[PDB]
Amino acid sequence: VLSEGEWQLVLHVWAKVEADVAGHGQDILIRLFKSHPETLEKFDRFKHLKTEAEMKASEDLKKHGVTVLTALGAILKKKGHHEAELKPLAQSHATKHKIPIKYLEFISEAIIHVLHSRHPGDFGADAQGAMNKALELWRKDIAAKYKELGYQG
Ligand code: HEM
Repeated sequence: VLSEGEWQLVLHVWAKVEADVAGHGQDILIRLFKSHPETLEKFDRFKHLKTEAEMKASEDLKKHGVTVLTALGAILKKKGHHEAELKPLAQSHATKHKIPIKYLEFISEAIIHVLHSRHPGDFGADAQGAMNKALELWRKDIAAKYKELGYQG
């Protein structure tokens, strides 16, 4: 469980993310694909992008980044009371896209990296710890929902 103060640190940084959702999302997906190239293979619509510049120019990757961050943000804002937000995400990600939890770990590392890179002054050790705990809670709860659907990834 996170403390109220941990939630507040999470939400304080997230408000900085919301000043430029698209740009944060591009930076996070690009970092994910740079750091863990296997993850790009799950995206039929993006795996043809061969260079960082092509990835930045891609309207569809940028749109997808906003979709991703909007969903994550809606989950974080519920401060752990996220069943209704999380269920549909678990359904698609378990049964259609087939995203293992290790891949959710990789995108969590990309989120942390981008947030620190863009907001170091609002993303020191206590705020990083709080964000890591919020993302761990989300991954724990998504894994339980994966198993309820029969997916052991
Ligand atoms: C913070 C973590 C993530 C969030 C909040 C998230 C959110 C979303 C949302 C909202 C969609 C659109 C609706 C749906 O199909 O569920 C989506 C689609 C998708 N996600 Fe994720 N996602 C996350 C992580 C990942 C990761 C790590 C992968 C792959 C390594 C992945 C692969 C996909 C694929 C392949 C689609 C369909 C893309 C398309 O063709 O339109 N997701 N995701």
